[PDB]
This record gives sequence, structure tokens and C-alpha cells, in this order.
Amino acid sequence: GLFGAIAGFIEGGWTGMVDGWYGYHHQNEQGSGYAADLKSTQNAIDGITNKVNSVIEKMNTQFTAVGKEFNHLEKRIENLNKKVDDGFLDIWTYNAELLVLLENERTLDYHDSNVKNLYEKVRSQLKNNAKEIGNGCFEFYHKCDNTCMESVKNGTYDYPKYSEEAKLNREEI
Amino acid sequence: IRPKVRDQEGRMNYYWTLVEPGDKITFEATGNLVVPRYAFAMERNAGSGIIISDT
Repeated sequence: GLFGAIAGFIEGGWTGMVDGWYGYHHQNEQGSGYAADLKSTQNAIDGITNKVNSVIEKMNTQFTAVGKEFNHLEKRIENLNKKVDDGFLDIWTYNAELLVLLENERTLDYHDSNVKNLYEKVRSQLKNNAKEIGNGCFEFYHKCDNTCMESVKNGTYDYPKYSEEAKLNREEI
Repeated sequence: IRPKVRDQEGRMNYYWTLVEPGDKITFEATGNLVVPRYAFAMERNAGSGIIISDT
């Protein structure tokens, strides 16, 4: 992708995550499970909502009619009517197809950036208390219970709390 | 004696008009006229159109 997160170091997605678009998977002594990140998912949904609304809101319904047919004398104007309808038809078809193709790639890249920032927020939070094992995973060098797991997700994580606990395991190897 | 269609060399050009409520239609002629028999009181609605389809 453009940001290298989706189909990048994270090769595949989670089918078990059915509560949000982006989230975490934890594995501690108490148990394991999926949990979506609320901040990233809700903002993304509103952003894509605004993107879709930005396209279709102005495209309002029009009153149409067959109109008067053209007699033999009304040939030149009939050709002009064909010219304008075809001209608008060609322009609208080209613009609609082009906009969808361009915006779809931007939409895909939007998810790529949202996933990447989530990984960086965790990566910057943990710092040396975890190991980057790849595929978006973080092997903790210390003991992380459920409270510790949620602290990273809520953004209220404390590096000094497990600094010495991890450091002993870092210097172990 | 123009080229006859439907085995009639004679022709009949059809005209129409909408007489406004409260108006006369003076039909004056000396010959070669086809007079109306049935009229149509009506109130138009919008443009709409004619769908030339066999659906």
C-alpha cells in the first residue's frame, strides 16, 4: 500500500474483529481476545461518511421529461439538442468514473495511515519494554496483566512502572 | 392530383387549437372544410411526455 501497513508488515486482517475497523489483540496470563480501538474506528467512520456525503449530497434528483419532438423544419435545433445531451453525458460519465477510481485508492490509503498511526502510538508508548517481532506484534519484556494491556490501548501507559522489570530481561539476553 | 396514398388523391390537413374559457370559435367557410363533432374540455398538468415503447 501507500503507507505499507495493510498488505505490508501486517500481511492479513483479523476475521474475529467484528466490533471495529482497527484494534488490538492481547495474549496474557488471564486470557486472550480481540478489542477494537475506539478512537481510530469512530473517527474513520465519520471521515468516510463525510467523503461519501461530499460526493452524493450535491447530486440531487432532477425533474425529467420526454419533451417536444422535432419536426422536419426543426432539424438544426434537433442536432443541437443531440450535441448538448451527448456532451453532458460524456462529461458526467468520465468524471463519475474517474472520481470513483481516484477516491477509492485514497480511501484505501486512508485505512493504511490509520493502522500505521495506531502501531506507532503503541510503539512509542512501550519503547524498550517490548520487542518488535514483526507483523504488528509486540512481545512484552515484562509482565502485562489486563490492566497493563488496557493502559496501552487507553493511551495511559507508564514506562517507568515496568522499566526495571523489562531491563532485567533485556540484559538477560 | 398528387401521388395518392390509401387510394385517395385528396388530402386533409388537420389543425387544432385550445379555445380559452369564455371565448368564441368563429367557424366561417365557403367549402372544403371538415368541422369538429366532439370536443375535449381538459386541464393540463405538466410536461411529462410520450413514451414510445412496447413494454
